[PDB]
Amino acid sequence: DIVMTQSPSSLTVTAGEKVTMSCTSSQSLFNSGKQKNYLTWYQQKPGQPPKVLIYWASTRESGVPDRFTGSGSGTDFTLTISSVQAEDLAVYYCQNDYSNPLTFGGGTKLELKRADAAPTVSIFPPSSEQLTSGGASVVCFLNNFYPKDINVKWKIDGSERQNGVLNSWTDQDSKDSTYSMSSTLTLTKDEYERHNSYTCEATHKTSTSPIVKSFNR
Amino acid sequence: EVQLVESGGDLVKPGGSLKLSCAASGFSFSSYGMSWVRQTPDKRLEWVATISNGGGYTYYPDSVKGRFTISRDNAKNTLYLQMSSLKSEDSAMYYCARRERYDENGFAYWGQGTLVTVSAAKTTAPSVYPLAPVSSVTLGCLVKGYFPEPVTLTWNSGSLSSGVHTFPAVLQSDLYTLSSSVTVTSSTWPSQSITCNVAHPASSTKVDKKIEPR
Repeated sequence: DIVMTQSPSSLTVTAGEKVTMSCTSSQSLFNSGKQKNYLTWYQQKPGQPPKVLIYWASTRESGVPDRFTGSGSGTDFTLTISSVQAEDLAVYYCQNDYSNPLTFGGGTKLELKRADAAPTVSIFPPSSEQLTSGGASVVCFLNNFYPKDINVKWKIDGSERQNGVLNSWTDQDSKDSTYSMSSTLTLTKDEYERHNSYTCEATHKTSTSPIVKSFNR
Repeated sequence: EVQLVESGGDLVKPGGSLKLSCAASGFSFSSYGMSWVRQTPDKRLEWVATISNGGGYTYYPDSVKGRFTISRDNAKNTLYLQMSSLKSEDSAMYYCARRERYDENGFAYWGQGTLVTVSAAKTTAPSVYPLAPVSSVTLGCLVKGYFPEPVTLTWNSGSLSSGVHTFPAVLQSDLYTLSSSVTVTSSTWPSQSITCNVAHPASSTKVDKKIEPR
């Protein structure tokens, strides 16, 4: 199978900057008879299907702004954006369209640079309605932070709990370029009832000291 | 407009079968090769099958060969993917796409996709829980233990969209959990009601959950 490897997996970009993304195939995609490389670039914006952007390595599809340029041949191809715009935030995929099996690279995701922002953390004890299912979820929202790297620990009565935690992260917010995260701690009603203090704490580079939100029953 | 529309996605047990279809309009269907491509839960793209414009030649990667069959009905402008021996690994959003002429090929004019969930878990309605806190306040809503995807969640029937975060569902013990937060100014809640509107089509469940103080 021709393996397609893209570089980098994700790239932080400032608007107005030139960005180059690479795509390497394990075998040449060049067809000598037809004097073309059969490499296609796709752009997938959030929530929508991928759209063909560039084919035969350097020919743009209709409607693609010409700030996008595809280059290369043989095994190394590059997609360049001369001055990246906010509307260009997407995942870009290259594809071997030369030999079956047709294969895709893993994608390069673009994220916009903004100033660091500390999370607003909110903690929520189990709703009474939930207590009836025999279960108890404690939820911590860590909202509107930047950079994306963040670590969340739950403590019950000062002791760390790793089990029963479910985290989910949003993609970069198109309104303010920030990230958000939800961390849910599920326990049985039984164990919830025998502890008094629930702590959600986060490490993020906006702080030397952990951001902590706690409630005591 | 050239347009492709996928249909047929559903929850199916492993080892089961499912036939997907793709309705093509706005171009001469028999002049083009067609493909199916799927996007797995971790967002990787995988080519699934290609068929020539006449239907004579079909190609498949080894993962699917022998289990999936692509066929087309050129008089009814319809492409099909018959899937059998389904595996958990085949869960994905499936898309059909046109192979372009003038030797451009590729995969183009992808539809919106149809969702296939291969799983042994049964359809389970969500339990929706209000998250109230004991300039602004953050309220939330926890939608726990549903299957399969999707659920729809809005705040105040869509009137509230700024200050909202809905986190992607994650699968815990073969059931999904999703949550959403909304941040409003303290003058808004609790005088004005904030309601979390959840819909889970597969269990035919609709809940408008008011976030009360007490």
